[PDB]
Amino acid sequence: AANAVANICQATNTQLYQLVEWAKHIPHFSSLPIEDQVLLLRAGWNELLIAAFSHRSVEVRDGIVLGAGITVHRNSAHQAGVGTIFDRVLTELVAKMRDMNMDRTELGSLRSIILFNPEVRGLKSGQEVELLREKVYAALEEYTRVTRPEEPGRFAKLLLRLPALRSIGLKCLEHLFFFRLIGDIPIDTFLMDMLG
Repeated sequence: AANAVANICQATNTQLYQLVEWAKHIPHFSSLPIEDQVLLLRAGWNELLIAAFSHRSVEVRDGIVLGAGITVHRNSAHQAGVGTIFDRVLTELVAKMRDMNMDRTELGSLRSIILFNPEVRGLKSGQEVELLREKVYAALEEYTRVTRPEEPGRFAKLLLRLPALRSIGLKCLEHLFFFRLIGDIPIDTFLMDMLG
């Protein structure tokens, strides 16, 4: 009962389910075959999740928000053994998104680009995946054109977050599942449960 606080499994389950639901609600995603969908999600969930989280972590300092009440800080991350990736995320994404005042539709567009990846193996409708990504490209360029008419180089500046998300997404896969470690911090701060 003291470590029945593995509910975080169900929290991350909620998060993943919501990744799936987000993908499904992305235009033209549910139109392509199911095998392709599964392959795309399986190949992209890291970069997608870190993009969302890092965009959420703009309003906080030296931390990454993960969901309901979870906010991983730098100390906890370094203690988890992934302080490098944490700082990297904080510097090249959270910082960047904050400085650019990057909105949720731009983020949605970039994540749409990540999701629609024609380079993944076993893809049946590879070409179809590719010219949906190109649609996202055009739509995004139009968006940056009409929303930031005085920032002509903003499109490329959005697109430049992608290789960073790639490098970091490859460095995650020294798995940042190291924050299951939350599973036993609620209990530790429930032992020193006091001094309200």
